[PDB]
Amino acid sequence: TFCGPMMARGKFLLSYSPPNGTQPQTLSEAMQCTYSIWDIGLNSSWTFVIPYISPSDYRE
Amino acid sequence: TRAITNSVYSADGWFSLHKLTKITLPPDCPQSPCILFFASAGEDYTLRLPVDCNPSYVF
Amino acid sequence: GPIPTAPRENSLMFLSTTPDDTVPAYGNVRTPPVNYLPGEITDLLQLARIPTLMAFGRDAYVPYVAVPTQFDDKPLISFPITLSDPVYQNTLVGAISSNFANYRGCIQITLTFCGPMMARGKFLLSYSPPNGTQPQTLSEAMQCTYSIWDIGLNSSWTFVIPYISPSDYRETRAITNSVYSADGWFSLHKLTKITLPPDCPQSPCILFFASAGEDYTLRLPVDCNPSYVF
Amino acid sequence: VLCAYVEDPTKSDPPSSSTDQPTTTFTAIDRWYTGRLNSWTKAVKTFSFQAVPLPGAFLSRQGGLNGGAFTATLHRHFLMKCGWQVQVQCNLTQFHQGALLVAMVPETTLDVKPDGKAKSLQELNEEQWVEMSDDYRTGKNMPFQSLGTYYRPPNWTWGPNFINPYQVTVFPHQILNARTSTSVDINVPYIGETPTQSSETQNSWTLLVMVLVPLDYKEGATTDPEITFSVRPTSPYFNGLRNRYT
Amino acid sequence: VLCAYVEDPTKSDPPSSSTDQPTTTFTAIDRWYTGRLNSWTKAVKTFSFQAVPLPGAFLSRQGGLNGGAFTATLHRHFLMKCGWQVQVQCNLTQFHQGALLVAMVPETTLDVKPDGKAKSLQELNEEQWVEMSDDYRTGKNMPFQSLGTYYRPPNWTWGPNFINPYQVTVFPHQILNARTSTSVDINVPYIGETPTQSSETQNSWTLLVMVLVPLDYKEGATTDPEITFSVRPTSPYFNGLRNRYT
Amino acid sequence: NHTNVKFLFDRSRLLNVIKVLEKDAVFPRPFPTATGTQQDDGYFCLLTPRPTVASRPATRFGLYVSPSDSGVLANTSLDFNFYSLACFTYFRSDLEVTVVSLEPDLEFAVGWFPSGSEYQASSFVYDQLHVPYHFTGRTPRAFASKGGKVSFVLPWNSVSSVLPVRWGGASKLSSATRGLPAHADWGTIYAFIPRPNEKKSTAVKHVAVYIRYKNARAWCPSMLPFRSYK
Repeated sequence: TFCGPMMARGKFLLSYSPPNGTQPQTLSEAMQCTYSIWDIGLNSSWTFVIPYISPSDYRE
Repeated sequence: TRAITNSVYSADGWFSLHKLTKITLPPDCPQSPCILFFASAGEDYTLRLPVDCNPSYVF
Repeated sequence: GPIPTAPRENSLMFLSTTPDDTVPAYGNVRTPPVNYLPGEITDLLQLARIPTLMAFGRDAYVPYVAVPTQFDDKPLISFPITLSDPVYQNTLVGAISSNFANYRGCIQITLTFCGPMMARGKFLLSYSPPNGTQPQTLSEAMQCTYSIWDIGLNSSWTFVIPYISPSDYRETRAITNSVYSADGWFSLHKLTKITLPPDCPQSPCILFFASAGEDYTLRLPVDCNPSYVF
Repeated sequence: VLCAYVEDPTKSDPPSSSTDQPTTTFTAIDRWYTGRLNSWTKAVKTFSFQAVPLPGAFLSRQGGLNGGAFTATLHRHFLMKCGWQVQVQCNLTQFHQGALLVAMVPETTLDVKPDGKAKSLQELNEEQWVEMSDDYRTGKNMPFQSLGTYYRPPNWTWGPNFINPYQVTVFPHQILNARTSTSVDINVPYIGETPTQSSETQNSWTLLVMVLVPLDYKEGATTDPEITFSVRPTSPYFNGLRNRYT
Repeated sequence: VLCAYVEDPTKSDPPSSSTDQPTTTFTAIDRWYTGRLNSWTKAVKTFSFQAVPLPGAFLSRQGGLNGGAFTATLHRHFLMKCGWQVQVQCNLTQFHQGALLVAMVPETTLDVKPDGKAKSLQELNEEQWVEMSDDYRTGKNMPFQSLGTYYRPPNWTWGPNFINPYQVTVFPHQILNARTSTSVDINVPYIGETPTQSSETQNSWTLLVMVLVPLDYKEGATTDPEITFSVRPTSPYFNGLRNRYT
Repeated sequence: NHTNVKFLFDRSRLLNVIKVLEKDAVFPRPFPTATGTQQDDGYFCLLTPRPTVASRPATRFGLYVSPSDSGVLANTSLDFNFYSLACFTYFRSDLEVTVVSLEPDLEFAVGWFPSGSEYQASSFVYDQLHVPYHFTGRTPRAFASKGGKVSFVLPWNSVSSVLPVRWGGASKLSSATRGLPAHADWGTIYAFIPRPNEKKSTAVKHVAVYIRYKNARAWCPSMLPFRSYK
């Protein structure tokens, strides 16, 4: 939920990464993972569904 | 079709090949590759009004 | 064989207004379409019929007529009905039609009382035919063609000036145009003295227009006056 | 509502000078844009007009005319193609007399200093009402070309973006009389030499408030009516998406 | 297989400039003719081409291009009319980058010394790759006429058998990329100003291997790929039987 | 139907009196032009009713009142018979050009190049004679007889859909490019004597360019120029 002013305009990138050996930091490292581009347009509220990718049916 | 400006202020547009992720070139394969560019026309490309050409190819 | 042609006496003559085409030099050109533009003027009588402002000497002339509170037996304004008269130079009747040679129709003066809302009164609108002396008296105005304009529901009156002429068309750049003088006279007279309420301004202004009637027709284009550019 | 040249100025096809999808809308299209305009007093002479260029007003913010997310959509698209819809209000009471002429003039340069480039916002506050001089009648103040030191500079005596001030009622217009109405309603479609013009540098229409009869009111009565306006684009078609204009 | 200008370049009627039966075949027509061509190294600049004239290669034996019993049929007939079918191989590995342009250029004089008659076989080994200079771009090396001592020799600035090196992809061509293919397959029909040209003196096509991107490989990796080719005439029509050419 | 727009502008009228080329021209360099630029002035007729200066589209129209010696005078053209009857904003029509000689028994020839193209300005040496590159081209170079008149109809070639009679935008960026349309022209013509440059004479031969607007179409009703009251 973007709680900024109404006339703000911009884009956000929302990158979920799978568990890698080192945390992704670079935006180039964020594009290669699962992403979705959230604009401050009509969408002042974005629900990014984090996927379930796991080698077991359930997780501790 | 022979005009630098052609329109409002400047230069009619800009194609720009950007690199997005940093390019993984394998070792024992050469660094600094080359991208070769072409320039064709679309299927809806149309021309009009033949003019006398530039004869400065012959000098 | 050859077709035996005898060329006429006007051979190799470029006439300016020849009603015929010429050789195309750079043909087969598909022009870009103009379906998107609205309001195509097919005919310039679509703009003689649009009411545009007149001018009045009191190069700073005045489109309205001031209405002094002095009741008087003389016209409040009386301009002659001639399309070369300088109360028509910057209309669209007298600016389109001055570049032609003949006209036929009804000039349509649209009035607009720009005074306050609670004004009450009557106006008399006397068009006169061209007489030897201009009518001034309101008694001389009743005997002509008149119509009484009240400040009631009618804060805008369109007095259709009739077309009375000994010829089918009229010379459109001529002071005289006819028998002795000046082609007619519209004259806005005040009939009853005008009740303006206090704490509302005295001396109102009546705004005059000049359109053309639905039967207004023009003829014979002439070379215009190029003295707008100096 | 004085529609211009058509029954419905909202009807507008996409431009035929593009190969991409037009951005037909933005985040608030059913709202107006209200801006101030200078007050009309007794000292305003006859034919002293005041021009509001469209869409020149959304950029320079003439009279607080904040464009919201229409200016921020016009700056992010190259070609723009809309039909305007203005609404000038002015609280004419019974105690006033006079008549404004609110028109939508096609393709004029009335915001241009008869002696330079384009007007600022301070210089629109100094003069308050542009007097119809010999320059605006003859078009002698649309900006002259810099010919250079080679060509002798000619005596510029005429320019085709004049105002003939007695003929402004040919445009889409309503007369803001003292005793018929208090507000006008003009709705115009898109016009232009191309099927869509530019965004930063187009002046296809111009809101024009011209004093036909000078304001007169009694002393102590209602004084100096304010003039507002409300511009609202009807069916825009933005082409050429790019970043914000520099 | 990049067919040229038709669906089937094998379809070919007999020539209409003869009154005799054409020798439509010879003793081995379903076989190729493999010849060497100079190896492509790092020092080869951009646009340095290498032309193989057809049927100029069967006679001069450019790169061991032995014509078998096609050269010995071409020498025993006056008019010859065939459509060619070339196949340039070059063992591009993963360890190379670069791109050849194998084309079949119609009617050019690229085997001609920009300074004389026709090239020998030793001079094709000295230079190894013909650099695209100002002469080959302007056509200034197709052989000038011996005007004689009478006429003052003009300054020859242009000749219509040029190469515009940036436009060679208009011809029947396949780009021998480093990572799409390793060999090209071009099949062209007969062309010519006459329905059949001569045999000893025709150059209706020209195999043309042009370096678009210069070869780069890491040191110690796979080095210097060889270029072979395989010319094979499709449906020839030999007219004018006579003895062996002198 | 003499007020018909397709009928009213469908007649020949003068545009410009341009000088006839006798060598390979140098097209006038764009504005601003500094002194000392060797070029050929006033030899080109930019075929447009809008005001021009130095054969390029101008914002205003300007003539000379006291043409003194310092500086190079500029051929400024305007269609006087157009704007006095151009009560509209846009105007697309197919141009008909007629080039009448103003020199007794002149053999001239009329080049042309479309809206947006440019003059080809050099010369090739044919037979030790400098023949310029405006004798050839894919554009119409009509040739006149000795004492004849060149006439052809040109299409609406420009990339604009219509020609703005009144324009308020900016072609390039602002600060004195307001009201200056760039692509409002049917092209440009120029007269040249069809002899090579070693036969360049000494006299300065003029020629006159007429204009007929075939198939006139006008849009968006607008004003007419202001007539003075003096």
